[PDB]
Amino acid sequence: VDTHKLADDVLQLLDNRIEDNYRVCVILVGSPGSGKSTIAEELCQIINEKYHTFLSEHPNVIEVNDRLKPMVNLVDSLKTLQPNKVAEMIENQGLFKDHVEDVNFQPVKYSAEECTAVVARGGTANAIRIAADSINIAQIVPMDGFHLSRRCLDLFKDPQTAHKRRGSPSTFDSNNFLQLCKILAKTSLCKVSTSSVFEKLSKTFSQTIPDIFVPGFNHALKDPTPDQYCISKFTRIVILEGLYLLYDQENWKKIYKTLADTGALLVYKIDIDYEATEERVAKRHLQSGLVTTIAEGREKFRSNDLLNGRDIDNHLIKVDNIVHIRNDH
Ligand SMILES: [Hg+2]
Ligand SMILES: [Hg+2]
Ligand SMILES: [Hg+2]
Ligand SMILES: [Hg+2]
Repeated sequence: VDTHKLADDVLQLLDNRIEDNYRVCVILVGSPGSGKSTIAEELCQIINEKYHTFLSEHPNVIEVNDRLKPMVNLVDSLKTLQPNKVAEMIENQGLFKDHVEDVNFQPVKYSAEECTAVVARGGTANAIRIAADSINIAQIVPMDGFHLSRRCLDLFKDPQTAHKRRGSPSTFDSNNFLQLCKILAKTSLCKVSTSSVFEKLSKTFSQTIPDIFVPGFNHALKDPTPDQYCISKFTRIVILEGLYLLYDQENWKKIYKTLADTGALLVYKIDIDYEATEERVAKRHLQSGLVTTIAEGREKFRSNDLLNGRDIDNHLIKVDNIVHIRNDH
């Protein structure tokens, strides 16, 4: 895949929607070992570098507007987790014991300067937080930070599974990820003599957009960690990468439409080279200690449809704007 070409297409859409959308979103889907993480990172870096180069010769072009307007209310539609219930959750290690597997549990908010926390069935571990060369216009949102915590998985009606199948669609707080998408769509659909996309974006930043903090995944602690990625008023391009962003079940299915309805979405799905990916994933399992030999790793890859990508393909939502890309080496 030509990442510079991707960057060009992203900038083209942002420019086309400059007066209609505050930010553009990019969905990048791929099975384990497809390279979605790295592609997202490179795409992001390329865009920010181009912007920094632009600022070099347009030093004071940045302007923040809407100085006399109120902050966009992102979670007014959510019910407030009353103080008593907040304490209970915290007392219960930041979890909602009776809703860990409830995909219909609606996200709730509460005051955590003022900071608003938004949590769903995964509890505080997957909380989204909203506040009130240095300037980057692109940010990535890995789906990994929404992985349910290990302690959360211990509450599953069947603890044995969940852990054994950690990484399946049901082991992520899809409720809160969808909520992040609704928040992003709301910030995108806010009221927003040159042809330069960077010039246009530089003059249209808005003071009404709050900082949004999203969880990340700590590969060392084997659990999600708070505020690893910040999406601020300066973020005009959000690159979301993950396994289930185009999955046709439960809350995942609502992701595409939620972001597609902004009219500012680019969608990419990685088509893998089976052999190379099989080897890549087998090696990860070996390095991670999950298996004792590469052969055992290859076997797990072949027999687990969550690993070989068969599940993602079988459940790919039927839409006409998914651009399939290759990431061969
Ligand atoms: Hg995996
Ligand atoms: Hg759980
Ligand atoms: Hg808005
Ligand atoms: Hg920030």
